[PDB]
Amino acid sequence: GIPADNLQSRAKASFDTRVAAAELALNRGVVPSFANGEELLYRNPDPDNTDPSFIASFTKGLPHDDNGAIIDPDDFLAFVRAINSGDEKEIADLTLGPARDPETGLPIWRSDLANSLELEVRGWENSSAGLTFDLEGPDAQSIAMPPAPVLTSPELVAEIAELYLMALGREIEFSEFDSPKNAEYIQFAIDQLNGLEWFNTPAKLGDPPAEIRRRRGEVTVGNLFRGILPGSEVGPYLSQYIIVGSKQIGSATVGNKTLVSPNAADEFDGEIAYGSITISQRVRIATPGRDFMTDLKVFLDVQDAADFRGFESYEPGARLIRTIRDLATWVHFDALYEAYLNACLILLANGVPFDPNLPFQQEDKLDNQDVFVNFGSAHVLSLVTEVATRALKAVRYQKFNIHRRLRPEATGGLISVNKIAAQKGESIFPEVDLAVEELGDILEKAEISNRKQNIADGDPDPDPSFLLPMAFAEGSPFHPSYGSGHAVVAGACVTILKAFFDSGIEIDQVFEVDKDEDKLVKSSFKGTLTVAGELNKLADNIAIGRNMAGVHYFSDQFESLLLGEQVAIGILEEQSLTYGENFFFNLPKFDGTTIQI
Amino acid sequence: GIPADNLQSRAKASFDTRVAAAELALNRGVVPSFANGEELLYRNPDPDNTDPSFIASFTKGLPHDDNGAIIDPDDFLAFVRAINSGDEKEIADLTLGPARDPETGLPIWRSDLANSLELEVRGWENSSAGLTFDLEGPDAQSIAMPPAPVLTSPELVAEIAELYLMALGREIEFSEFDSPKNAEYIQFAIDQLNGLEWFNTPAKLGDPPAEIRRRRGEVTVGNLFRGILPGSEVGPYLSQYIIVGSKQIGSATVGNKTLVSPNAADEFDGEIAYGSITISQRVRIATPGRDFMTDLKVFLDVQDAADFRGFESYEPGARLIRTIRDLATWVHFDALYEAYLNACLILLANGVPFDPNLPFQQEDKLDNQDVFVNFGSAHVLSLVTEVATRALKAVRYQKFNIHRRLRPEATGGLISVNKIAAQKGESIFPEVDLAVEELGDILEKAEISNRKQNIADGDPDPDPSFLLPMAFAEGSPFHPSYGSGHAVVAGACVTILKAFFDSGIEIDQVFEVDKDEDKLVKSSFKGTLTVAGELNKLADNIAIGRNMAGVHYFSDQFESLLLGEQVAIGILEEQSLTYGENFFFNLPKFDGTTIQI
Amino acid sequence: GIPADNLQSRAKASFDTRVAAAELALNRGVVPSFANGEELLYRNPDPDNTDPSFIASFTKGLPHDDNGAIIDPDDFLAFVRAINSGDEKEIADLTLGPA
Amino acid sequence: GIPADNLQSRAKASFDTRVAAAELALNRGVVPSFANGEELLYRNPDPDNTDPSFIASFTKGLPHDDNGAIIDPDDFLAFVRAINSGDEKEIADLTLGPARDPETGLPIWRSDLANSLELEVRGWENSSAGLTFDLEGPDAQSIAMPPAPVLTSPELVAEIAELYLMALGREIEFSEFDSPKNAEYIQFAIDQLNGLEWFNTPAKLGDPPAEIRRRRGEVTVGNLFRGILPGSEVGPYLSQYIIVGSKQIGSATVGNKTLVSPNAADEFDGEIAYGSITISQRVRIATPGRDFMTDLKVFLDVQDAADFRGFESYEPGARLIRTIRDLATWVHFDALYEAYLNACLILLANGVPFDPNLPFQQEDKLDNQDVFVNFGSAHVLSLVTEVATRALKAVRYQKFNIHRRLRPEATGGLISVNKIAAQKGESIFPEVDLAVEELGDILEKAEISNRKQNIADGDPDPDPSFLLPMAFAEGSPFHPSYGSGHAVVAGACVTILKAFFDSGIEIDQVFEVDKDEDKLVKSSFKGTLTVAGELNKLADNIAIGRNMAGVHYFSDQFESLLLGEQVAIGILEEQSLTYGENFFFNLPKFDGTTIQI
Amino acid sequence: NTPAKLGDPPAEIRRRRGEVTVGNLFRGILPGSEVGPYLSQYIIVGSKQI
Ligand SMILES: [Ca+2]
Ligand SMILES: [Ca+2]
Ligand SMILES: [Ca+2]
Repeated sequence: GIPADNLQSRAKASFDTRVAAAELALNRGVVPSFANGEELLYRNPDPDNTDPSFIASFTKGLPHDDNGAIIDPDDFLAFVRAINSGDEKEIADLTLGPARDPETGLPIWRSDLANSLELEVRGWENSSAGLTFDLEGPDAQSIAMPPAPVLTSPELVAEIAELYLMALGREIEFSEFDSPKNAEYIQFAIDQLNGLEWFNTPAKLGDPPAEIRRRRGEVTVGNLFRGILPGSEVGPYLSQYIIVGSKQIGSATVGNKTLVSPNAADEFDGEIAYGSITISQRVRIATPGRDFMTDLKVFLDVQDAADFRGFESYEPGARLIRTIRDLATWVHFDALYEAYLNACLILLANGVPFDPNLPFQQEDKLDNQDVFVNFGSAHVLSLVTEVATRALKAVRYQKFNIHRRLRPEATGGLISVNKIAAQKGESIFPEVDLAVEELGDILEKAEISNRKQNIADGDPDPDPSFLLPMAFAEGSPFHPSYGSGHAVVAGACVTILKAFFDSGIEIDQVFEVDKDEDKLVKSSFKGTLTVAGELNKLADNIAIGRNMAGVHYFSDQFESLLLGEQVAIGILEEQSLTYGENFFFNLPKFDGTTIQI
Repeated sequence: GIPADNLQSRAKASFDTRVAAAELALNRGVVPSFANGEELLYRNPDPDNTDPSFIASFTKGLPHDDNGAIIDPDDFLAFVRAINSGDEKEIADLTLGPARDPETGLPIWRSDLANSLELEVRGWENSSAGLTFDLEGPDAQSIAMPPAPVLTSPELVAEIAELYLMALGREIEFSEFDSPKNAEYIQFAIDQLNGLEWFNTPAKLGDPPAEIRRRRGEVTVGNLFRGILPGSEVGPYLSQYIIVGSKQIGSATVGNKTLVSPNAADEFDGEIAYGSITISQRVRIATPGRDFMTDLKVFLDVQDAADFRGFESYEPGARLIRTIRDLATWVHFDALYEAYLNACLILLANGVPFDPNLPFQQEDKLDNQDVFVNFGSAHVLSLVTEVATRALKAVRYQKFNIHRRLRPEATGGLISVNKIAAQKGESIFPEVDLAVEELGDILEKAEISNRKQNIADGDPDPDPSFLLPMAFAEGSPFHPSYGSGHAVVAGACVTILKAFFDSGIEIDQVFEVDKDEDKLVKSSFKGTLTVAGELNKLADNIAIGRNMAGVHYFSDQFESLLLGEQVAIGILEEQSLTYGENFFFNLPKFDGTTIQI
Repeated sequence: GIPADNLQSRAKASFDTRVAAAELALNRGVVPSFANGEELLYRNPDPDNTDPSFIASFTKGLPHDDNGAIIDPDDFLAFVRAINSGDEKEIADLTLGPA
Repeated sequence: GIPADNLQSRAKASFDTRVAAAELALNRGVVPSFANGEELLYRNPDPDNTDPSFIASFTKGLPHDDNGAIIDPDDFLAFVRAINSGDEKEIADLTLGPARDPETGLPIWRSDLANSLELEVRGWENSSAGLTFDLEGPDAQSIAMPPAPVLTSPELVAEIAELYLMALGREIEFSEFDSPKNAEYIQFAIDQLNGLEWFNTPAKLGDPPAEIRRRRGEVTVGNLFRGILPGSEVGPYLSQYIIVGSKQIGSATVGNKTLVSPNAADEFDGEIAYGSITISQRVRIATPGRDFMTDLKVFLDVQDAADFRGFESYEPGARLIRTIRDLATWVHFDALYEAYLNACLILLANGVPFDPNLPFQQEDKLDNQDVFVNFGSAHVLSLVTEVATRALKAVRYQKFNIHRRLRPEATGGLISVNKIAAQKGESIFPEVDLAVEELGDILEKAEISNRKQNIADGDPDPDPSFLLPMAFAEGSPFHPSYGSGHAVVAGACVTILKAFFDSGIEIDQVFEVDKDEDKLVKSSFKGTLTVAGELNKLADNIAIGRNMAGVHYFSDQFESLLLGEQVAIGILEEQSLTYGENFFFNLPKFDGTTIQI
Repeated sequence: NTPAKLGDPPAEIRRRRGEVTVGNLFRGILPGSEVGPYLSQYIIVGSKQI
């Protein structure tokens, strides 16, 4: 007899398809995640005490002493138990914030400001989201981020140095990095970083492969404060997709006839056509020069959960992203996949072709088929948004269940406490001794900046402070530093867009923001940019934006980008079981190779 | 020994969770889909001929004769085979468009206009997406829409009468429905519809339950051109969520202190806060009074695949939705889940509470937990968008594989050809004899209106034409009438939003578009509106927008909203297997009852 | 009692040996294959054109212009589809050779 | 819903394909093999003894007495146990060869020759290879060869008669069978065989179907010493594929142009093009007239395992196969599938088309596809060689585990001992009484031939000897007679080639070896030969070659050919599960019917 | 004329060649290929005979 397949009922075929995808996901196997050893390494310095100090772990919200170390180690140990269980009552049983006033019920803060506002505590943000399963993609716990840099490492000295330089450069305009007015500060930044071992010496044979891949070399004006994804170091700083508008309704080609929209100029003035309405690319403007958490007492109340959310002030109006601070503001409130949805919308309105290895992409006289639900605009619009929560579950597992890395504000608090005490002949937080010894010039600049901030805040004669100035009043979100929610969603989302569109398409005209007015001008850049490169640049924009705000380190961002790429690849592989058609997605990965799915 | 369950590895628990959800979906069972019987009922009227005419079936793209009937029945029978097969080569072998010129290779059209433009053909949009499986939700084929109205039915005469009245009323302003200057037309519309059996007589015991559910009664100024979802018929015609902006960045409560955004007024000028940038509610303005496909030759060219997409003219600028035509323009280009994502963003910025039966919703002093990834803003933002393509797969199965119902333009074609022939004492398309007999007054107004259009278009002395005027140059999309892509996505998306938010929350101040100016005014409505009621209204606004453009009937829209609700409910049920927490979604259904999931 | 294994018929032992070897091969797992990225990197140099050139890809057999670049990108895209499908009729529908 | 298949991962599909082939092989079921009863039938003739004699079983290597019967029956019974177990130690524990000298450790032989050479013992050659499984094809034990002829049967009298006639005809030239010089011997052979019941009387109703199929009728010059596969009895004795060379490099057709190789004449001088080098068809030349094991003492040392391998002498040079002895030499050293690989190579070089029911066999302008890996030269070259070890495992099971039939040399030893003793008024080996009684004329010829051989060997006055003269010094290989390794590989290999090529192609020019020179001449044969017939002839050449050497009987060969055919058919059926293409192999079987696989 | 750099793909490091000489000109890198004569004994010698 002649060998055959057999049919079954549609219901059974749907069931078997879903089981086959689960089985594909299972057969990938799993890998363990490894932490850096700090959690139990560092100890309480008190004689007659057998406790870890937990100073290099995320403890925001747990009650801290006057130096920013936690008071009761059981408070952190209980927090870890609650993270791994997820039980609601166990979370409600934890200790949050400082001691309370018997009569009002209010938390007693250290600062005059927090007390005058009568601030309450804010809580941890999905501390057990790493336990949730999902109907599609790699399980949250099946994949890994490598060990975070340690406080004593050359890597961390370079990372925190970079963040202080960003904080002090917040009022610099992107289009003015090369201007004589900025020459003194910019060159100080470049010289300071090139003075650090991480940047001035290469990796050694036998170093961890992950460290080798993320290590950076010579700092230039062309790479200052940039990422390392391919495309990011080429051309102007900001991706086209965060400043330009799009083609508008009424511009169209109908047979041999060209129609021009009456609103065509909106394209070059920051308006994305959004169906039949618009999106404006102009960001709200945070008070220039105003930074937060530069006073130790305010800083400590924040570390004890004082809810400063919403305390910022703003100038009237809006403007295309202009300064380093404006990018921090952009990533303060963005709605999840916002940046990538907006890039997707620009790409559709401008008629950039989809990946040519999908079906039905030919002229319709040839294939008799147009695209929408599958292989078209609706398909890409669902996929770019859907991968986001899957990427987030994975990064929550790393954040809370594995690494619990302290945010940069807390590293600056150790540095400041360490430096102040050393000046009076004492040692506190010897773990950051290298940073204090090496970053002398930068910290003196921070000290001067912070004195000015504390005076404007109402303190005529402030204690010296070497704290890292924050763009936001509340500083970091209420969850650990490693990895990043913003950068994981960025990795996932741009992976989808590179794969779905013909990502090799070249950009025709390159723009940047004008030096003198709030408008777009033609860039003088002479090379060629591609859609894929500008998508990568966009991912690196949103991710470094968090760093410029003072809430992530370089390593958090890069390693999260790679994690999100893995989640998105996995979802595409599982979904491929559901189509009858003959096709694949061509994906140029962050490492410069291509996978066909 | 004491009864127990046991642990297994994380990877196996994930696999088992996915199979369990596939099993829950399989255990729902499946139901068949029944068509109305027209496809093989209507016959070619020539004697010595043995073919179905297919005149009540979607045939856009197949070659038509001078009356709008397909020339070769095998062209349709082959289209049906390719739909059920999905094979790309079988699709490319279909006949699309008219005869081509041997030397240029271009289609030869009937109209001077299509030939001067040298138009090519456009093709069917995912004619086999109904075969596609999905990793979550009900399979596309497991659910059904009921049989569509037939051409000889009171329901159909009512439906097509309404669409003409919408087309002739496209320049009527919403804020002026009840106003003296529109009294004559508005009362003509109301009297005409109340003169039809479907509206002036109730259903009879023994009629299909789906007919009883969707039949409408007495037409009034308060229900004219509205939907029937609970909430749609109270208060102003347009949902608050398609005309109002939102609270802006800088308005906040920080402890005992209230801060005010410098841009607070943007809320009442239709700017939605979109992260740190904005969306504007102002729509593009299509040239008032210009309709399309009012000439028989141009109409036939469109039925033969002539690609007129992009041919509309616009005025400068943008305005809040003012006329019926403006709603048509809104739904011509909207990106998928656009209306519902924008409502979601307004609800988030204004701080409307999440469903209180979710976890972690209490003040953090009580529960020690805030929300984002699960049960917060990122969760709802991903959920509202991801349901869209699963709903689109199900409606594609109903569109192409089951019902293949002709679009309203094609019904209009049959009415026009029948009336013109009857004046010469000839009978063509007797199937629409009843609409032709009962809609005399409406059809005389259409003929005058069509003459004025054909004169504008450059015809010095137009033949008489009773065609349904189209808001769009290309008419309907390239896929069947029943059901609707817009309405199915609306049903699914508003289902997610009502379940995730505390949808019982009452709206504070109710707005409307001003009679004199491009701005909002406070409405005189006294009564209370709820979030759930305004979300339903929003779904009805987008769905009836399609009707006002001339591209769907009433029954397409209502039956599609029911189907999209089913899809969203199923996705929520299967996903509930993925969480450790104790919680549910409370969802007020379209039928007035509540399911807890 | 003393632990033991047991005999079965020769035919079943042969069947089981073959499945066991299939299982050993399945339990090795699989790895993906990564290409160098050229195929969609290099573009047609004409302005107002939106195609990959495919110049670094094997195109022997598809029609070439006077410089050795393929004339019609759809000829290559169809070749790639037929490769992944294997269907004999799809292969016979490709364009092979000049006019 | 519409009935469907579903996809799974490539890995699972490969696994399921391999399991499905195993299941196909299992569902064939199995059959038992039946032996002829001799093993326990014949008894020791000693009074006061209850032992089988095992005289009709293979016992080569076990110590024999002066009449060639085994000394200790436990030695054979242990050998049988070792065969069915395969355990290495159990095999090492067996008794091999005669008694040994306490000082040197050397075996003490009967003959002066074996002692002067200091010969050691040789061992059994894979006595348990019938226990090994395989990843593809029918299991070794699932199939059967029927009972071997018994010593008392008319069949065996005819078989051993034939072998003595071959041995005495070793210096006859194939091209001279019909010559007056050879008339006396050739006619003696034909008359002697036609005098035997097997050949002169047909089978009877009720005889075993296997016997009916292999029974031979009237002996003629045209069928003398030939096989019975279809094609073998037509045209010259030797297959074209064992004498002709092939088309050579540089002979080619390029469009409308014919190129001629400078080496074109090599074709007709026995050179097969072997890639870019050559194979010569000229065989080494064994000393004409020199035969072995014609002295009882030498014969007995061989039966006791005396390793005479490599003792032959040769004339210098090489020549196309010329005499019956040259064919014996050919099959003394051939490398497994050698003959069939060489035929395959001739067929490829000469451009014989593949089976037209495979894919892609049309002109490339029609199918856009050439062949190599699948359905081409590489495919056939792997398949023709791969089936050989699978065929061998099956024949080892029959040889060792089932039948243990004695080789022809041992039958001649019984005949000689029987005849010598009868002349002195005694009875030994009454089992061969019929052979001795009937073969009088042939044995007297053997006696004269053997006297001459023993004189040339250095014995001036030799004892009379009626032994069967051997072509090889060692006689048979160290494994039983039924079936044959050579003939099973032949059956398997030519089955592959008939199926893979268009086996109905007719041969254009027929050649044979020249009567007077070492060269090829055109045959005067007037009919038509096909590729399939000449492939069958080749199988029968190699198989009868073993008989001409003195090491197999007719029945061994034919029944092994049928066994190999079954193994090759089974492998093709299991492999057919692995292809996506639509095709089959057309196979003309040995029985004259065709199977499509 | 230059070695691989730390961080290059491992497959590149494995296959990169160094200084070209008369002894390695046009040869492979499998162990054994770069010692003795260019052609393998097995493509030029015959064998022991019958
Ligand atoms: Ca197309
Ligand atoms: Ca809470
Ligand atoms: Ca071919």
